[PDB]
Amino acid sequence: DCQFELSGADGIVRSSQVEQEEKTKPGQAVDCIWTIKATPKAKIYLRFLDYQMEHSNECKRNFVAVYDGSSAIENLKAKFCSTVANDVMLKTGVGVIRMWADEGSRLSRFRMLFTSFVEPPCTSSTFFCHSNMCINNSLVCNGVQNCAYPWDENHCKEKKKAGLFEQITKTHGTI
Amino acid sequence: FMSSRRQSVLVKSNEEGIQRVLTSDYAFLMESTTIEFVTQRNCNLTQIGG
Ligand SMILES: *[C@@H]1O[C@H](CO)[C@@H](O)[C@H](O)[C@H]1NC(C)=O
Ligand SMILES: *[C@@H]1O[C@H](CO)[C@@H](O)[C@H](O)[C@H]1NC(C)=O
Repeated sequence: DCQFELSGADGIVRSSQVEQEEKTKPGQAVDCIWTIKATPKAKIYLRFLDYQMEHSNECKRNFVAVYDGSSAIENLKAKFCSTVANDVMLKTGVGVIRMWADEGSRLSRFRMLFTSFVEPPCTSSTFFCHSNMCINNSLVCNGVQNCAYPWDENHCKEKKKAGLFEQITKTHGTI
Repeated sequence: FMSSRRQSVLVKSNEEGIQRVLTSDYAFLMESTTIEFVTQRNCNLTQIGG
């Protein structure tokens, strides 16, 4: 009975949330539901930070499925039980990510990153990555990729540029 | 490399390839009679290798 109802902007989906929040106990089969209800008028881009299965290449004892819209066997976007999970892009603003795991395949873990986005012509409060992204301007300099190639994370480091003024310290600024 | 990343690196036209060379760090694989046209109008771009 996990039902980790997540919402809003960029959040984190962790497989260890069932272990941190005592929904199941170690020593039994787990079956969670991660609903990812979007910001109003949006679409969801799942991307996989960590993804490691205890019994790789075997769907009968562990997998991760990315049911979009509502949970039904028809709209099954991707069912990952191999080594690599590719970053899917849902159509609605609602997805029903689950994980099945046998008692033996309990150590199987993943960690995702869902991101809300709209159509190409962005406005204020929205940053534009290409290929259909209107991620929030908070997601620029978030420290995480909320797009493709890290475009939201650039020109976001400013310290100092100098010569001998850079070393007025325990370097040769003392001598 | 490309089959793992078909939603990211495989662009839809030659114009989306040239813009991602400009706006990003990208090494678009275009046929050699289009490179001779683009790398003379734009002066930011070049033909890598033979
Ligand atoms: C999205 O919008 C604002 C920018 O106007 C951003 O600073 C904020 O963190 C986000 N708010 C919500 C509710 O997601
Ligand atoms: C090429 O890069 C230079 C350097 O910033 C820029 O000034 C110029 O506008 C660019 N485009 C050209 C030459 O078409």
